[PDB]
Amino acid sequence: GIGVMNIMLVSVTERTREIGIRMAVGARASDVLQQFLIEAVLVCLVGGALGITLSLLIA
Amino acid sequence: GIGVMNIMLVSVTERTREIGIRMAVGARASDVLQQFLIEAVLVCLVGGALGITLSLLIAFTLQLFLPGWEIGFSPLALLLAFLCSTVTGILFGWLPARNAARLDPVDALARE
Amino acid sequence: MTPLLELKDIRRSYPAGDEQVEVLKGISLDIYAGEMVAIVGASGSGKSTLMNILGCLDKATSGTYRVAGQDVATLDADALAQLRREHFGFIFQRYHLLSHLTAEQNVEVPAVYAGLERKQRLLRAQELLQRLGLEDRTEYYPAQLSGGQQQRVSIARALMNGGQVILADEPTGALDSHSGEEVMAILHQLRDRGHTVIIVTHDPQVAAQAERVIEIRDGEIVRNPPGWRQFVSGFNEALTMAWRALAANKMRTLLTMLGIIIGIASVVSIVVVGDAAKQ
Repeated sequence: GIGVMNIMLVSVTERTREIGIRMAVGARASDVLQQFLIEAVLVCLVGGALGITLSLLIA
Repeated sequence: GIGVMNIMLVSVTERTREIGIRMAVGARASDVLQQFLIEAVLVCLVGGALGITLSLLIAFTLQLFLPGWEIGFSPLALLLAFLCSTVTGILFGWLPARNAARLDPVDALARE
Repeated sequence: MTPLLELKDIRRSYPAGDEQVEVLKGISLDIYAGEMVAIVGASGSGKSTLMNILGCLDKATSGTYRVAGQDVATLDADALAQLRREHFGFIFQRYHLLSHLTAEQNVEVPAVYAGLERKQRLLRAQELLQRLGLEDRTEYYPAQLSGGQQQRVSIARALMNGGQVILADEPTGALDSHSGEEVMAILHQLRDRGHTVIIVTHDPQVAAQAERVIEIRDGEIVRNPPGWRQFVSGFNEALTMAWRALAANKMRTLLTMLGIIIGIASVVSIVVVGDAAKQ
């Protein structure tokens, strides 16, 4: 799961100008960490749902 | 190791215009698959070298704990691990760079 | 009366050779409502950086730039952003917007930081779009949109804040004088709406449109001739934003999620099976 961090890092790295337009509309510095981390853990949870699903399939 | 394929896919995706300038200098469609897959398996092998290195570090680490438990090198397993890193490397890097080989220089350049 | 802005002797300076350079020097400026001020001057004069003062991007550590009589030096930068929602509605030549969002969303964004019901401000945004004369374009990606319309989206985006103060990077320079000066006429409408607006340009010609050119050089003007609610709304709205960001890379998302899935599925797998044989 660790490389997912690298993935998100890349994604945000792509978002650099998007980061700028978001700060441009007065986003709090916390807010990007908010949305991004929430998206990441979101992926973790949906992958956890499909994951447990497949695990039950194995069951 | 599978996500490394995703990583390389991203990297090549970034290289799109670079892909176009490389096709612009008359590169064979095979050649991109060549260099990219070679770089990927390269990462697999250097990571296999540092990996086996750390594994040996763990080995001496277990020499440090000897309740009669004994270390024993298995070089055939070492080389099998190497070849395994290799085949996983080609396994991951093959398809995306194949899709890269599919690509036209035209779209790889004119696109903005 | 007292001008809503008071830039007196404010100046920035930034390090080079481990010493700050004269990007700016002490300048006296005052601004009323409804102003349509040009920022004529040499490129790289820091008049852009001066606009960054106007954007309150950084404290100048000099002078007292009294926004509505309140100096920038006192307020939090986050409070400055609160001022931005309270006032500022910036617009650029490059019409920067998410490729992700539909234009309605691209206008939707600034008020997201405000605490407000989505549907209401969506209706307001639709009003802003009809103000742009745009309606059919609402669902389109900006890439699907013509650039002048995209700039219109930047305008409505400014408008959702009420557009009380508006900086403007090269409003017409990205495109034709037709739609360009047209949008400039809309700027005249907002001037008629009485909101303060301030274009920036090194070009006198487009500056002719403005009611108040001001030229700066060598760091000084050579002349002046006239809530947890958004956290949960963050949860669901950025849930949608997440779905869109994944839409940007469904395949990468696939490999990623699969990397998760095989992992956890294997977790519960080996745990349960080993536990069972153990039983």
